[PDB]
Amino acid sequence: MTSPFKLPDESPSWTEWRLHNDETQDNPLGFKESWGFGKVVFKRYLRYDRTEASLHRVLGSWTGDSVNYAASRFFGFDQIGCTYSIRFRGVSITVSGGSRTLQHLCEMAIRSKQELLQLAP
Amino acid sequence: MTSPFKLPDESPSWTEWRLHNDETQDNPLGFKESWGFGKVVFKRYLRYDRTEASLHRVLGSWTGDSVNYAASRFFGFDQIGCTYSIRFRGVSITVSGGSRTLQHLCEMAIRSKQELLQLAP
RNA sequence: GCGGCGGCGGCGGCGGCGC
RNA sequence: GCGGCGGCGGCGGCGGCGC
Repeated sequence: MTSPFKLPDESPSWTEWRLHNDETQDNPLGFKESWGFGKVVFKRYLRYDRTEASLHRVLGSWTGDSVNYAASRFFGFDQIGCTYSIRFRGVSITVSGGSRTLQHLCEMAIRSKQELLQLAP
Repeated sequence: MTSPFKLPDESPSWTEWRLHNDETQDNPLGFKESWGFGKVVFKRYLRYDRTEASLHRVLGSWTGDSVNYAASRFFGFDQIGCTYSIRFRGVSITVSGGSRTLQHLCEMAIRSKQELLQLAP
């Protein structure tokens, strides 16, 4: 299937996660995000260290155009449900609606992402 | 039960909603929001016409302090799930997490509300 | 971090019924 | 707008199992 994401997954192995735990969510290795279209879900764990360079990098993981290319594989006459989810430091935000509204869903999803990743410590 | 909201509900009757439909979501009468703490959910339909005065009014419907007073009725040793939901013009945003994180949940909820209600037409 | 599992609650599509 | 209903899929608590 063609993914909505433009960066690959970065999930930590079990060992890497333990080591990180032993040496320090709040300062997790990163955040989790996902895009769902009908019954298909695409998922990413991305490293994030709360700097400006890193924020810039992880905001590039999807665009309205990558999301639309991916989602449109699953479109037809009827509307399907589309959902964006992100979780970081104990907070989950889900942006959801029908595919007819995807352009607005992407606009609110990107804003939600930015705000959550910049949440005051 | 003590509500997290500081404005009363404004749900339209069936007739008022029909009339509004016949004379004009996109330009709905308002938006729907809700606060959930464990298994109890409080809900509001509030009128909103996309002006600055109206935005100011509906942003007063809850505060971090009203939410905390309401939610704390349901607190104890274990953590419970807390969720804020809002829907406007075909887009739903849910902000969710545990009660230990309520202060952050309120910060992201208020930002999500503002952004959604100001969504470019 | 990943994969089951059991409860509880919410959210989005879709179809349909009542007011 | 409100109240059922049937599917499908996500999400959050909680408990627990595997790597």
